[PDB]
Amino acid sequence: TKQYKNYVNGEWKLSENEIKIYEPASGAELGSVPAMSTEEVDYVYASAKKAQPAWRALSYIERAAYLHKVADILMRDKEKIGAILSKEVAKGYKSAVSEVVRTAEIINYAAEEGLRMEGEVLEGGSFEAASKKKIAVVRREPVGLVLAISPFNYPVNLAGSKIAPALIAGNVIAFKPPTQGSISGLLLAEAFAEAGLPAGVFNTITGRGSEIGDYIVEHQAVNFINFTGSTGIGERIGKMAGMRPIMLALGGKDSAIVLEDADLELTAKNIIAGAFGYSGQRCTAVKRVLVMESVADELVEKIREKVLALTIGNPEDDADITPLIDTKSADYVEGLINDANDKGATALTEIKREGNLICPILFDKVTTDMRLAWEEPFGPVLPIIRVTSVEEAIEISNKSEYGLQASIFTNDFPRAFGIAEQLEVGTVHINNKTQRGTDNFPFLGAKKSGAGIQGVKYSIEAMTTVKSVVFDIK
Amino acid sequence: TKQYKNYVNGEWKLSENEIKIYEPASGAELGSVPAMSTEEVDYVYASAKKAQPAWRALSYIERAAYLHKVADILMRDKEKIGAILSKEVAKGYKSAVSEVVRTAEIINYAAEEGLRMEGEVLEGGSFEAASKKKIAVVRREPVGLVLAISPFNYPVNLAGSKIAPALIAGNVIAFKPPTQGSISGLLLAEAFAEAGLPAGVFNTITGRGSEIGDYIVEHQAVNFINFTGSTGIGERIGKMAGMRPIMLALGGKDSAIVLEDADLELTAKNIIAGAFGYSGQRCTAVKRVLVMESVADELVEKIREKVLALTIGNPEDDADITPLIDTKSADYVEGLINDANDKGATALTEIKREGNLICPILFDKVTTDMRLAWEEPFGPVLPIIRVTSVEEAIEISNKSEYGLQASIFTNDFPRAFGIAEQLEVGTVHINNKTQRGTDNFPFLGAKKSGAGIQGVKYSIEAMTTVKSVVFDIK
Amino acid sequence: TKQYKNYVNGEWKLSENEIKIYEPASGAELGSVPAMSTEEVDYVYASAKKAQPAWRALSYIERAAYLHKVADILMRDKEKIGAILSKEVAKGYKSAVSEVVRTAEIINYAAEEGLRMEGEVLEGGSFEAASKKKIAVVRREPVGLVLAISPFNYPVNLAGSKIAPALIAGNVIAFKPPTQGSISGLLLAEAFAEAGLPAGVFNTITGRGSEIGDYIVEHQAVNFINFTGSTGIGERIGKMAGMRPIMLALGGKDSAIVLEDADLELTAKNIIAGAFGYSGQRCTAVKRVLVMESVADELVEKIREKVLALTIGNPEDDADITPLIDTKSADYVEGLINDANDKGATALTEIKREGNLICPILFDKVTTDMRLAWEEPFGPVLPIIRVTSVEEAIEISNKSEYGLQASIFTNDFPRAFGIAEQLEVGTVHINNKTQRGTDNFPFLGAKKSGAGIQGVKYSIEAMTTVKSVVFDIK
Amino acid sequence: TKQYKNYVNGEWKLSENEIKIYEPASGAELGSVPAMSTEEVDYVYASAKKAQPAWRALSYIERAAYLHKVADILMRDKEKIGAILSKEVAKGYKSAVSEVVRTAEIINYAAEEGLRMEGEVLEGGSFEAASKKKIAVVRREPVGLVLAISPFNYPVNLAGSKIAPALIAGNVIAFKPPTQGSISGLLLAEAFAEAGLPAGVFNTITGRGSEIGDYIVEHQAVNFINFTGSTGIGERIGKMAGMRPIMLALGGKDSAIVLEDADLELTAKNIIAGAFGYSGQRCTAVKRVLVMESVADELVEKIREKVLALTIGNPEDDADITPLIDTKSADYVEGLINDANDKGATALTEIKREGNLICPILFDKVTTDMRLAWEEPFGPVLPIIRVTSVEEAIEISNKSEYGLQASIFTNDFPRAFGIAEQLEVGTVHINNKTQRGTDNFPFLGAKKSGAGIQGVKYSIEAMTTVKSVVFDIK
Ligand SMILES: NC(=O)c1ccc[n+]([C@@H]2O[C@H](COP(=O)([O-])OP(=O)(O)OC[C@H]3O[C@@H](n4cnc5c(N)ncnc54)[C@H](OP(=O)(O)O)[C@@H]3O)[C@@H](O)[C@H]2O)c1
Ligand SMILES: NC(=O)c1ccc[n+]([C@@H]2O[C@H](COP(=O)([O-])OP(=O)(O)OC[C@H]3O[C@@H](n4cnc5c(N)ncnc54)[C@H](OP(=O)(O)O)[C@@H]3O)[C@@H](O)[C@H]2O)c1
Ligand SMILES: NC(=O)c1ccc[n+]([C@@H]2O[C@H](COP(=O)([O-])OP(=O)(O)OC[C@H]3O[C@@H](n4cnc5c(N)ncnc54)[C@H](OP(=O)(O)O)[C@@H]3O)[C@@H](O)[C@H]2O)c1
Repeated sequence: TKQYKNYVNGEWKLSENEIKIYEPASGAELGSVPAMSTEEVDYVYASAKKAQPAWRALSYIERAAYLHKVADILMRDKEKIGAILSKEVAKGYKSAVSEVVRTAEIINYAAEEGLRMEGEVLEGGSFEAASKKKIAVVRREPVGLVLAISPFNYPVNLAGSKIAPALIAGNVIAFKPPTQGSISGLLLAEAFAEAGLPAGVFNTITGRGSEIGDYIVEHQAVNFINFTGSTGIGERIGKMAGMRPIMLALGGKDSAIVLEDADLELTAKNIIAGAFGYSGQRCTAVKRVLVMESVADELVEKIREKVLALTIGNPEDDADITPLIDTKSADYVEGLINDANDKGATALTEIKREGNLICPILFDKVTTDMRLAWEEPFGPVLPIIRVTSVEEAIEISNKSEYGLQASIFTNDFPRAFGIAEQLEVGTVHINNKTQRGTDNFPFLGAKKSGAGIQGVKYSIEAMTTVKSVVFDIK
Repeated sequence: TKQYKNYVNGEWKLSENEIKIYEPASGAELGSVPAMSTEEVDYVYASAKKAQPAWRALSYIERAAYLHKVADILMRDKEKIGAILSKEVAKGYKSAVSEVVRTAEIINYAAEEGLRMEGEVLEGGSFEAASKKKIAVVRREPVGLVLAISPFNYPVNLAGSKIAPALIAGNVIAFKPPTQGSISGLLLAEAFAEAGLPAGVFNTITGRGSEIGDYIVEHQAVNFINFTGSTGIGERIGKMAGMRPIMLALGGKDSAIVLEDADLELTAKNIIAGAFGYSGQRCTAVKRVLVMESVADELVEKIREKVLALTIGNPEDDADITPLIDTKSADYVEGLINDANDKGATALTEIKREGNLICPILFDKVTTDMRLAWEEPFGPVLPIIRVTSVEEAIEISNKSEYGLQASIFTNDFPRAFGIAEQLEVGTVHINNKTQRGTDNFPFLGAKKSGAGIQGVKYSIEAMTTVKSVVFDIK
Repeated sequence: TKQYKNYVNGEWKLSENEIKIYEPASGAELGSVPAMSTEEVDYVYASAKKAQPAWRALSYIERAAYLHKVADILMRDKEKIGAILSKEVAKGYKSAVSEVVRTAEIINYAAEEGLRMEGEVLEGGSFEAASKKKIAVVRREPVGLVLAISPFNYPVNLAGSKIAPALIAGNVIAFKPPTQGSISGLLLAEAFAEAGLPAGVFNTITGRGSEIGDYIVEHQAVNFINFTGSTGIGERIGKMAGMRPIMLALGGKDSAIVLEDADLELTAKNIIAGAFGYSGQRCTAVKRVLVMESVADELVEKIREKVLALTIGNPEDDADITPLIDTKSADYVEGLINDANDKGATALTEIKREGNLICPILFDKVTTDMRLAWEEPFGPVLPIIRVTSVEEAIEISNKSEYGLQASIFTNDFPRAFGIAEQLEVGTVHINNKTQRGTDNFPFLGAKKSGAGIQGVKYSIEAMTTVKSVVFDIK
Repeated sequence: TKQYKNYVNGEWKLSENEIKIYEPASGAELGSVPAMSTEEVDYVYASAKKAQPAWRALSYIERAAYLHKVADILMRDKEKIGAILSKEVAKGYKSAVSEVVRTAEIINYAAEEGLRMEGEVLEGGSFEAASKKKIAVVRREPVGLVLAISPFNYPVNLAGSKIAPALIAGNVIAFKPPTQGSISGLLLAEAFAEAGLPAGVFNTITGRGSEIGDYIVEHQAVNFINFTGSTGIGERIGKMAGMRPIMLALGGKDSAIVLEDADLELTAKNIIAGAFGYSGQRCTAVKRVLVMESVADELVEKIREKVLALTIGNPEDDADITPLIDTKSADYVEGLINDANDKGATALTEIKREGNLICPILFDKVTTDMRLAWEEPFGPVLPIIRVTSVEEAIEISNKSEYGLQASIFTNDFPRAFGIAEQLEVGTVHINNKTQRGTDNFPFLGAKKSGAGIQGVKYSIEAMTTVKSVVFDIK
């Protein structure tokens, strides 16, 4: 078996036990990753903690130089990395190479954003006359050791987005990728190893989350937990963090609200791209259409037609719709599909599953009584919900426990802004599908979708604290 | 004669000579103000300069308290002050009490904005590794003595908007109101006298600009010149400032661009209010309408009708259209009117002048060959210029030497934003008339409309410099 | 008994049950406060949640006006409130009126800071060329309902510091004061009632934390938990918060690091004031002195002498040392004293307790083996720990689980700055005692001393999130 | 003769007439640069104005890529460029290569600082209730065409420091190097040509300032003048700019204030390095020592001794002291030396001139009556002025018409900060010589030393304006 190793204190280490990884589309063995023991996790953390002071003592520009080197290596190796990633998570080849390119971009951008971090000088005389000579010189400091946890759908990009902002600020890292995506995670580690960051500054941890997951999070060496994944795990992490800071990006059931004055063709095009990209396996995917009754029939017909042009098949063929991550997930999606259909929603597409490959399906006239109106599928199934007012759309949208992003399609901008203000989400996109992008923009979820604000500069701010030095001028 | 005095080094001083001021509407004598000599100007400046160190030595909170007190005195005396102001500049009574209230508002806002001025800490390590222990502690400092010069149309407001931002930062002020408005100016000075700011911190200068103007500006005591007035004087101030910092708020020929999808009734209403407020004697007034041909006839008709609803008459009666500030001004407006008429423009309203009271006029079919298409009238005359494309509208708009603000009336917001990027102006108002409005918002002009950025925090920033203290941490 | 009521949805409500409050110094009964039931807590939250949308819909300026009005009432009532406060928490009368004045100040500052909150515009083109016309318009929004919990040592100030930053931003409040201080907290509520903030916008909750404590925190209506108090409770709150945002201000064991070149008289004076203020019942008190051996004897002598000049007695008599909050507390302190003494520490002052009034004690030759070297007493006892190097002082300082603040006394500033960087605390005061002081300055603790950054603007930032609206310019 | 060409609208152009350039140290011909006609200047400007809209239309990221490319070429050719720069301005070889490296750094830093420029969203509701739904979306825009003028002492570095901040923001450039330094300036142009910036975006102008100088500055195509040079020329530019924005970095006579508690060795080392670097031809050089009488003799001795260790000779030999830029300059410097000597100052070094190579001279006991007390020499001559108090030092320091920077040598930092606040300079360095670096730090002069703030981000802000888009949310 092709045995991958964790990167720990500047060395590559195998564990006594291993986890075999297979390609979700083909079933072919891809290799194995170590199933670390708690003692091995202890050594990672002790290694990072010992390296943190010297890493922090370096100048910002030196830390940036290291990150830029990592990003360069990723650019050079985008085809190598994308080829494996594509197979590991059944993501289209081109899309996987793209994920790597975006990872380098984020890493470069963080290096440069974090190198310009500035402090502030506050005046005691702003608050009290007797303190007019007292000033506070406030500078950012790292929180310490960051634990970064990435999800299967972007095992590399959503690791980089946490890692680089943490590192530029002087924090050290322990990176835990998802098990299905742990090889891609270790391929990312290679870049950090080749770049030559000092030993202990960047480290990886592998093993089943269901077995070492609580241990890595509960560990007292961890000063900050930065996680992307399911709402269920994220809730547990919230509790295990206790009073430690956290960044959580979790599930979504993003609504796309369509008013009577919408450009229906632009709406359908965006809805299709956002709903079906990566077979619906995105947190920010359009996951429910709240369309005013009067334009529904026309919009639905455009969606239906565009759904039929989606290619279906294998990762290597760059199909729009690839097989889902695993059996469990495809099973859960099919149950949601059956529930909708059994309850009487109107399927505009054929219901078909072959292995873990579910064919894209559109359900019209979905009601609040159907599971599919609420649950995040993470499969290529889209419900259309007909509404009779914008007030109803807002109510249905906000009734969700999720609040990541929303899309509003209309030609009435000032009104779209007024509706945005009422939507319990992080980001509202006007006349475009929802998306995390562009990476400098804030990325956050309301309610059960998240805690903390991401996007580059916000991640850096999240993973630093402040040191105030106060003195009197003579 | 009721003889007003200047506030100088905490005392009220008369001069050897005086200028009699008369009410523009009734011709009635209002009072007289001193006609200062160059030596008296010298004394104002030497007093201010002497007081500056101790005024800067106060805490921000102490300066803010003085400022809030001034604002409170203004609120208490709004009727007293607005009554005289109304008579001094032929401004509607209610509008004049309104100018005083806005002055108190700007003053209070500036006090609280300026008290929260923060500095920054920069890292040597952001730029070079060898300087990682070097930091720069950067704090704002006043420029010193500010010369504030207000125009006739807002003698009190456009004085407070310069003074309060100047003073909160620790600068000292020498305020020169316009001659026609100097009494109002001196009434404002009373508020500062009663608030009890230390002697020399705030002072006034009176005399004819055409005689002491160059002297007060060229004086080497002055560290900053903040002026609102004609483009003509503004240009001379630019040259006489030499390398000293300046704030110039000059004229405008604000265009109101009307697209085919505009809401015509809203457009007309905003156009009427913006073009005719204070008989068009505002820098930010809507001064030319660039309207798409297809909707022109309809929009023209609406404006015509609303023009007839405008009241005409005296200040005490709160008429919309009051007599112009002076003969010269009315004579200049009549010249533009005749040039447009004699060139073929269609006057939809009756051309009539009685004394200095000119009746509101709407001119249609104004071409680029007419003076009125370009020159700022400072009178109740509106030109309508029909275009056949947005591109044409943009070209014409930008062909002006002025560039204060523009209005865009459309229901296509993203396009409005795209257009706003191309307009050579400081502020673009979408579906609203142009306006200095909301004093916290930036206020600036491109090309011949200004230098520097106003609006509260921007004024504060303009009238402060920075003092950087660099040292190495051990 | 005088039976106080809670302010709930615009009404003053009593509960079935009540808790009787007694003066700690005299034992006299002060009155009673309600002991709310879980259903009454539910009513408070349901009322707040209902009032929130309309409170948010107001303009910043309107919410600020409400806040200023509250602070005005507090200034008017400072003696009435300080009188009771003094009795309820055995705080010197002048100190008590002072806390109320500081509260009004914090409230006004927050109103004015919060009203000026600004959003940002981010460019897609900063990150990717293809997104050059995409922009993000990011504005702050409230989190919703904030649960504010104040401690006994500043029941009113540490309530206002949470309340106003919360309300200015558009959040609603549920304030729970400490039981011993609940009357004072309810007196604060009177001001909010008189100010006339809409019903449900501001509400109080009373009851023993040990009984409704978890219930109020765990309630799903609460969107943010802002707490000051013990580290033990803070930890539990962190766990009960799950993934909801929190602000925790907990214990401290602030060290005062004295170098050989220190100004011993200045040092001694600051050490006395910080250590003994309010009988050592402040989170930020100087709690351990880490003095270089060579200057120890001289410094210790100066402290010893100054301790003897402290007044001991009742609240009404503005004594420096008042009786401790309760018996339990004084018993805890006495156990620390006995442990130090039994272990070999040299008490330079007499050990004496009468009721709950403990006389100020100076322990010299304290070792790391003594409980007093580590545990926060919250009583008038100061240990002196002699070190032989700055490095040692840094080690011992950082060895603590607390990290609120630190003092450094030296004439070598650049070195003091270098030491500050290494100290695991929020704020380092150079040549001054530690202090939350100047409320505009950031206030935070590292390690077990806290979570989140307080200080006005920081609290506002903490209790708001962002809403990003993204669109493409055409 | 090696004929250099100007880079204009993407082409390399010769002029009818040329200027021959000779090496200041050897007298050897170096090459010739064009002597442009007013018409050729007109073509540069028309070219840039035409290229501007399309350069602005690019994304920030694309403009940054071009700049980064330019920086890359400069690094690649640092020896080639430094070799000629060294010869052209008689700057030591390594120092010349060092100037090129610093230019690449500044270009890269500006590229990345500029790409992250963000806008602001202001709320009408902060100022007035009625305007609660109105917001201002404020974004930076370029000013248009920037005229950049560099000085002989850093013909390349002080070109790049103006050019890159201008270009990243979307401005176009016309670069006029100094005549003595025009070759190096054209070498810099080569890197912009090789980077492939579109035609007209970056252009050069060569000719004698005394002949086309006023022309290039008065030209109405120029939207901003960014100049580093003599105070004499800078004053004329101030006037010629009229109301157009400017950045002026002029002369300095930086004082190094030495207190009784100074570390005399560190003080002498810094004084020697700052005063004699590049033979005193630096705006930020230490130009006058204001030393407390009691430590004077000891400091003076240290300086005297360190002055003798300075190498004197040719550029190619990397001598500390090289020949001055020209005869006129060395003649001027000699006159200042003679005045000081004739007036009775104590020369601690021999007075010696061979060609234009003046040996480093230290004059003690300099009195306010000597020209050398006040005039900026731009030669290797240093006056020591003895004082009896810090107040006297401050008075003598501020009595100068220059106020670029100051140095304070002391072991009492809080006092140094109090002294800094009083010094009329832009930057005060504590226990270090004055210097423009690090380049992210602000760089500005008070009084006759400058107008505007430089240092990377400040340069970017100076050369951009704001476009405000106001609208009402529905
Ligand atoms: N388009 C037009 O024909 C027209 C006509 C009238 C007004 N306006 C407009 O009026 C607004 C300001 O009006 P304004 O007539 O009060 O402007 P202004 O005559 O330029 O004067 C504004 C201020 O500058 C002072 N001043 C005059 N000469 C000066 C000098 N040499 N040096 C220093 N200060 C000097 C004035 O004092 P004195 O009052 O003592 O002169 C007054 O306080 C601008 O928008 C301008 O467009 C335009
Ligand atoms: N060094 C010590 O051992 C010691 C002793 C006391 C205080 N302190 C310090 O003083 C500060 C805290 O003062 P404090 O004694 O007032 O502390 P505290 O008991 O933790 O309580 C602070 C606030 O939290 C409330 N609370 C108590 N239990 C709660 C629960 N389960 N859930 C939610 N809220 C709950 C309290 O209400 P109730 O009043 O109803 O309980 C009070 O309002 C910190 O420095 C701590 O270090 C230290
Ligand atoms: N006080 C003194 O007597 C003295 C003497 C030497 C140096 N300095 C110091 O020298 C530094 C500047 O060096 P520098 O000698 O290169 O200064 P400078 O002669 O003022 O020239 C700086 C730049 O200005 C250009 N220039 C000259 N006349 C101009 C005009 N009318 N309009 C526009 N641009 C014009 C120059 O081109 P050309 O090269 O073709 O003219 C040059 O690139 C400052 O620190 C200054 O204080 C002072």
